[PDB]
Amino acid sequence: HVNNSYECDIPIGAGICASYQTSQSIIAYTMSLGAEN
Amino acid sequence: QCVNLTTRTQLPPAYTNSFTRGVYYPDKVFRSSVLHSTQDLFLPFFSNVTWFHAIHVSGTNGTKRFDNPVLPFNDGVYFASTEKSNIIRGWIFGTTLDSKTQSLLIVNNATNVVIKVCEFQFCNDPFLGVYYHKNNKSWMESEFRVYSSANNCTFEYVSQPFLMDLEGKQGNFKNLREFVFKNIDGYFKIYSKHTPINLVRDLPQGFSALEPLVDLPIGINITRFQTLLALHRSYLTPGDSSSGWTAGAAAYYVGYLQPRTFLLKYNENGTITDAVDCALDPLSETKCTLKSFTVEKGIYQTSNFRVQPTESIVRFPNITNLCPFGEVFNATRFASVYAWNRKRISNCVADYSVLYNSASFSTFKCYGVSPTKLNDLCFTNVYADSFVIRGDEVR
Amino acid sequence: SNCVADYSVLYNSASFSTFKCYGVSPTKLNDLCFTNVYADSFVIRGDEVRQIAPGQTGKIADYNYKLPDDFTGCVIAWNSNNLDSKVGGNYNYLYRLFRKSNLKPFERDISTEIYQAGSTPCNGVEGFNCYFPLQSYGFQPTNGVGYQPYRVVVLSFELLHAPATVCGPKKSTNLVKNKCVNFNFNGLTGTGVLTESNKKFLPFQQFGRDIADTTDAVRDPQTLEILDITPCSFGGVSVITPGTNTSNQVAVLYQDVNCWRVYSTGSNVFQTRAGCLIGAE
Amino acid sequence: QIAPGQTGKIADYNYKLPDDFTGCVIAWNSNNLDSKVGGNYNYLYRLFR
Amino acid sequence: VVNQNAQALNTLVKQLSSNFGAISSVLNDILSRLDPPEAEVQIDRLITG
Amino acid sequence: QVQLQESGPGLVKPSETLSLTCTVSGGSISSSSYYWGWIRQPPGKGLEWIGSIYYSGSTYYNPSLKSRVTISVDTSKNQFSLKLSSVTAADTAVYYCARCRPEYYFGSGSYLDFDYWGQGTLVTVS
Amino acid sequence: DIQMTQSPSSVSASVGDRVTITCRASQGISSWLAWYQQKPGKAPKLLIYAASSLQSGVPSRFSGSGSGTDFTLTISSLQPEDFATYYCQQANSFPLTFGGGTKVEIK
Ligand SMILES: *[C@@H]1O[C@H](CO)[C@@H](O[C@@H]2O[C@H](CO)[C@@H](O[C@@H]3O[C@H](CO[C@H]4O[C@H](CO)[C@@H](O)[C@H](O)[C@@H]4O)[C@@H](O[C@H]4O[C@H](CO)[C@@H](O)[C@H](O)[C@@H]4O)[C@H](O)[C@@H]3O)[C@H](O)[C@H]2NC(C)=O)[C@H](O)[C@H]1NC(C)=O
Ligand SMILES: *[C@@H]1O[C@H](CO)[C@@H](O[C@@H]2O[C@H](CO)[C@@H](O[C@@H]3O[C@H](CO[C@H]4O[C@H](CO)[C@@H](O)[C@H](O[C@H]5O[C@H](CO)[C@@H](O)[C@H](O)[C@@H]5O)[C@@H]4O)[C@@H](O)[C@H](O)[C@@H]3O)[C@H](O)[C@H]2NC(C)=O)[C@H](O)[C@H]1NC(C)=O
Ligand SMILES: *[C@@H]1O[C@H](CO)[C@@H](O[C@@H]2O[C@H](CO)[C@@H](O[C@@H]3O[C@H](CO[C@H]4O[C@H](CO)[C@@H](O)[C@H](O)[C@@H]4O)[C@@H](O)[C@H](O)[C@@H]3O)[C@H](O)[C@H]2NC(C)=O)[C@H](O)[C@H]1NC(C)=O
Ligand SMILES: *[C@@H]1O[C@H](CO)[C@@H](O[C@@H]2O[C@H](CO)[C@@H](O[C@@H]3O[C@H](CO[C@H]4O[C@H](CO)[C@@H](O)[C@H](O)[C@@H]4O)[C@@H](O)[C@H](O)[C@@H]3O)[C@H](O)[C@H]2NC(C)=O)[C@H](O)[C@H]1NC(C)=O
Ligand SMILES: *[C@@H]1O[C@H](CO)[C@@H](O[C@@H]2O[C@H](CO)[C@@H](O)[C@H](O)[C@H]2NC(C)=O)[C@H](O)[C@H]1NC(C)=O
Ligand SMILES: *[C@@H]1O[C@H](CO)[C@@H](O[C@@H]2O[C@H](CO)[C@@H](O)[C@H](O)[C@H]2NC(C)=O)[C@H](O)[C@H]1NC(C)=O
Ligand SMILES: *[C@@H]1O[C@H](CO)[C@@H](O)[C@H](O)[C@H]1NC(C)=O
Ligand SMILES: *[C@@H]1O[C@H](CO)[C@@H](O)[C@H](O)[C@H]1NC(C)=O
Ligand SMILES: *[C@@H]1O[C@H](CO)[C@@H](O)[C@H](O)[C@H]1NC(C)=O
Ligand SMILES: *[C@@H]1O[C@H](CO)[C@@H](O)[C@H](O)[C@H]1NC(C)=O
Repeated sequence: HVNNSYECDIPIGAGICASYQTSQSIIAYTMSLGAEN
Repeated sequence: QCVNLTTRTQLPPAYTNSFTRGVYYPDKVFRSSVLHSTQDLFLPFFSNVTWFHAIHVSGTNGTKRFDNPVLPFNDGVYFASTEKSNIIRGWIFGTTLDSKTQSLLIVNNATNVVIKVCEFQFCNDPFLGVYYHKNNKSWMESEFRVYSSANNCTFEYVSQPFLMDLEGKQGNFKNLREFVFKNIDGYFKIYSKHTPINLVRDLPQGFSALEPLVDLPIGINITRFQTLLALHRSYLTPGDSSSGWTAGAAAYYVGYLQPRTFLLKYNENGTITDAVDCALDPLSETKCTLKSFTVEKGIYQTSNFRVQPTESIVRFPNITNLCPFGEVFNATRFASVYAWNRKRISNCVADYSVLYNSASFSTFKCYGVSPTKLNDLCFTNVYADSFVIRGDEVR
Repeated sequence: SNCVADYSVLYNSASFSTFKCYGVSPTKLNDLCFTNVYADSFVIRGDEVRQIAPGQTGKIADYNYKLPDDFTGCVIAWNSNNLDSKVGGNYNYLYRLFRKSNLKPFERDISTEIYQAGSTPCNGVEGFNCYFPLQSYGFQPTNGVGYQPYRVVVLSFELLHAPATVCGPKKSTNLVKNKCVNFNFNGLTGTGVLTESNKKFLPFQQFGRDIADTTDAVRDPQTLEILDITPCSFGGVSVITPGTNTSNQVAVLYQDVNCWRVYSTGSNVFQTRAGCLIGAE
Repeated sequence: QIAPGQTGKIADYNYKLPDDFTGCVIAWNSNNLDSKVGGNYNYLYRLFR
Repeated sequence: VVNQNAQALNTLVKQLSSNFGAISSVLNDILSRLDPPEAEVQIDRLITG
Repeated sequence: QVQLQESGPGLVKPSETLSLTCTVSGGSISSSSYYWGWIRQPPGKGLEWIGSIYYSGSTYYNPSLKSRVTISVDTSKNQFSLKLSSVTAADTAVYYCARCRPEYYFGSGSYLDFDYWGQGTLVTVS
Repeated sequence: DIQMTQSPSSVSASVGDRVTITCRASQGISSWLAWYQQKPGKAPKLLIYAASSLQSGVPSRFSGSGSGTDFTLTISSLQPEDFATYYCQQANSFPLTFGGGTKVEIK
């Protein structure tokens, strides 16, 4: 679990997603609707 | 008769892990360029297998290791070895290893191979030996002392004579072999494969299937097994016992087989290239459910799970009073068909078990209930009705 | 194993008593080519033919012999009241009273031991509630016919467990390529066309298969030759009409034919991408 | 052996009864009317067909 | 769209190798091992499946 | 296995150098554990075994004409040779190569039967 | 030592026929024998190995009944290519020797 917010590539449920990034592992977070303006 | 040798040392047995080896054709059908799933006996990948030695060298810090103890058979056995010269002639398969039972045998004596499913009597450490400087020239021939008994028996065989090299060299191993033995119904099936190698130690990693070689109708009871070895001259003058003579440079491995579900890959010529154990890692499980070796990004569902209960509870009333069953059946008066004979049964623990073997009845048919499950089951408002009828009117 | 079989000897002049075949038609055994056949026999009571049967395991005579629920084979018994019967009473037959549990299908066990109803180790002492399990049969010809022993044999086939070895009396013929005809290879009955192949089999390989579990290649028993099997042509048919009011001429379209398996054709033939059409220019 | 669907005996090599059948079968004992002490031979049958 | 029609057709063929409670999954085997009057009991189970 | 290619001279006078050599491709020689030999056949007539050789020595020779028969194998290449410097007056024949069948089980050789032969050219005398 | 002899020579037939050859011995040699055929202009094959056993995809129909001292070979049909010389060779003792050789040619 991490604090940051990202986009959606692999849906899970109730606002959680998983992604592969870089060492290299699997992360879980909460999706971001978009940039604030 | 054989001799008893005591010159060895003590050394931990230790283990080792087996790579992706142990695949074989499970039937007689032909396929090409098709992925197919089969259910049969196999050897799981990445599993421990016992590791044995037979090596003698040096006299200052050397070791005399000589391994050939008894090992179980179970459902199947996986065997392999590496060597340079010709060692480990064959195997002995039995159940108690004495005269009173029948145990098969395979033997190589540098001229012929002998198979005789038969009865015998083996000693503690049967083996074979070789000699150097024969004094008769052409070198390297000797005798063997394995069995000290025999008996007329059902099946025997002998093969065409052949000529073999019996020198024995030193260096890196340049050979490897594999065998798989399984016993089903009343038949004995074997498989084999040969491959050159240039390794110094340890089993390599790779992939190679095996081909059926001989099947035999035997049908004996097989539970245990043992391995035969060889040895060079002692190069000394002891009493021919208490001496393991000289040990060569070879090793062998033993595994086991279990029921597993596999999927196989083929090719246009046939043959097998690789496979996947459905029950290995979570990732390999998803490969089985998609019939492919390549998967893409996504989420998939594979199976389910359950909690297994670990206790059983039975609750019954704690009354144990017996019941008047015999007095009803053993009556000397009975009644007639004019009035039905009605007698109730209640508040009494029954025992229908004796009404099966000790009843000594002629006809016994139960409708709506299994006759062997009356004791487990329970009922209520049970009655007792009887009447007198003709012998042929029972139907 | 490996013996040519006949069954007219067991059918025409059998003069047998009980003959029931389960899972197979008795008057068709010659055509079958099965493998792994066994012959088992014993001796049993006259009126005890009700015990040796699939699924019936509810008798004490079924606590010492079992028959699988899904069984293939036949049971044959005949009467024996003279040869194996003595008036004084034969004492050479021993039976077991009861066992701890029931035998598995086709399960065997030996030896005898004094049974103890409780936990007291009689071990031959034969204390209270201890009884020997061996049971003795006495045979009297004066008894009813169901009490003297009968001889019974049970057969157990094994279909598709091995290549056909035991085959009945049949006569070989010649092979013909093309022009699809009927065939029968070791009981693998089928209809289609046979032709030469180029698929390199294995010396332990005899059959073939496709992606859809369909037989594709067979090995000839006589000449160790491999072939290929495909079904000869078939398809639908359609009719073209301009309506009955205008005229009564029509035309016919064949779905998938190289129009020349067509039977009745004259002139005005034409092959299209869909199929072949006769009746238009 | 007089029953539809049971044609597996030589007893039906002289009389036939179709499996698709509707009707009734009746029989009775005959031990005196046509039974003779010496032994009659008026009952004729066939060995095979 | 193309993939979906592939899965639907393949499953239809795969159903042809199921016993459906009978003793065999080939029609020619049944017709060459059983008598007429006992065949209809096993065939009707394959048709209804 | 598309192998056993053979080469040699054409005409040799009585009592002068005779040299034959056989080259194998498609399986190497040192790696295998088999046996090798030659077979000779004069025009017409039958055929008679002449010798057998294993890698790293241990030759074998027919009792007749054994004296001046020698088999030599060099592992550097896949070849072996036989020498008859003094010739029998009637050695004119066609000379073949051979390989011995492998033992069915295990990895030994022999069975005293040959397969995978090769063409032999010819030898004349004088 | 051990010498083998062949009794027939120059046995002829046509396309549809059935011939038979026999090879004699002088010792035990129980069930160990070999056969060869030398198609003219080439080197011989092996075909039958030991006694009554084939080898490596031979066109079959070539069987030899086993025996103890003197053996036999039979065929059941002939072809416009089965035209060569046949030999018998033993595989029991070391000084291995071949037989004489029989000739077969169609007419
Ligand atoms: C590796 O092992 C194999 C087998 O274990 C060895 O092969 C065996 O070697 C011995 C040694 O010579 C040889 O014995 C000789 O056999 C003959 C023939 O006997 C056969 O025939 C008998 C029937 O007549 C039969 O009963 C017997 O079992 C044999 O099959 C003997 O000749 C006498 O035979 C009978 C007695 O059996 C007499 O009645 C008769 O009048 C003859 O006098 C010889 O006297 C030898 O005893 C075996 O034949 C041979 N095995 C086979 C199958 O041939 C092999 O030598 C060994 N190699 C090494 C390096 O150890
Ligand atoms: C192989 O290794 C063994 C390891 O000990 C060497 O020793 C032989 O061992 C076997 C069995 O272990 C013996 O065989 C029997 O020995 C009887 C001698 O009786 C005593 O020894 C028995 C074994 O220790 C022991 O069980 C017995 O107690 C009771 O049990 C017997 C069970 O059969 C029973 O019959 C006895 O009456 C007794 O009540 C005794 O303590 C002997 O009487 C038997 O006839 C049979 O031979 C060998 O005798 C042992 N031999 C020696 C020399 O010690 C064996 O030698 C090794 N073999 C070789 C070739 O080296
Ligand atoms: C081949 O030879 C083998 C060598 O003996 C035979 O193996 C034997 O098999 C039997 C049965 O499987 C084993 O018996 C054991 O018995 C104990 C005690 O259970 C007893 O009590 C229960 C309950 O009353 C009863 O049901 C049993 O039958 C016993 O009377 C069990 O706990 C064991 O699990 C096991 O059943 C022998 O121990 C075993 N021998 C050895 C040396 O281990 C084998 O049967 C032979 N045949 C075949 C086909 O393999
Ligand atoms: C599976 O079996 C295949 C054979 O069906 C193997 O493919 C080729 O096998 C040959 C040996 O038979 C190798 O050697 C080549 O042989 C060709 C012969 O030419 C003829 O065959 C080719 C086959 O494609 C055909 O295209 C030609 O028109 C001829 O009819 C020679 O010309 C080559 O020089 C070479 O000697 C091939 O190397 C081999 N591969 C190819 C691509 O041809 C195949 O190896 C086997 N194994 C596997 C895993 O497929
Ligand atoms: C093979 O055996 C070795 C040693 O027996 C195993 O290594 C350890 O085994 C113990 C079991 O006694 C485990 O508790 C340890 O966790 C193991 N160590 C490690 C690092 O895993 C080894 O796991 C075995 N391999 C198998 C069973 O596949
Ligand atoms: C090897 O050693 C000698 C040969 O140098 C032989 O031994 C004896 O040979 C003679 C026959 O000439 C006989 O006395 C016996 O057959 C042999 N043994 C004895 C004790 O004399 C023989 O060739 C070989 N020896 C053995 C024991 O096989
Ligand atoms: C992320 O969230 C956890 C949840 O309690 C919190 O403890 C942690 O301090 C957070 N990290 C950052 C960098 O905000
Ligand atoms: C039921 O009654 C019997 C009678 O003695 C007694 O032993 C037993 O303990 C009773 N059951 C319970 C659960 O107390
Ligand atoms: C009732 O009669 C049977 C018949 O022998 C006998 O076994 C049983 O012991 C009798 N019942 C009693 C209570 O004695
Ligand atoms: C149809 O028949 C012709 C002539 O017989 C042939 O050339 C052609 O290959 C066949 N098949 C098709 C699809 O045209």
